[PDB]
Amino acid sequence: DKQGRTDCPALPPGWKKEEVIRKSGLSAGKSDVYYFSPSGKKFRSKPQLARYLGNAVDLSCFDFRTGKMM
DNA sequence: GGAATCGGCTC
DNA sequence: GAGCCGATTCC
Ligand SMILES: [Mn+2]
Ligand SMILES: [Mn+2]
Repeated sequence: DKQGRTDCPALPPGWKKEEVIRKSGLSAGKSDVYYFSPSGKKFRSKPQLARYLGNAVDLSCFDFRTGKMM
């Protein structure tokens, strides 16, 4: 029941991110990453989460595709 | 009317 | 060609 979502290791504690893989269509392989803020607002793509953080944190070394920090 | 998912357009 | 954003449909 509870899964697919994961906590953010580098971003402030509480941030959750999910990864859905397009299961419909033969072109299977396309996947999208979604991020949820502590307020409950839903976002899609790094550009959306980055705008939410504003200039408080740098996600340059943060790869949303996988959700890891370099 | 809005939200989610899927499709289309541009570089 | 792929990725991201927007539109359409149902309740
Ligand atoms: Mn034309
Ligand atoms: Mn019309």
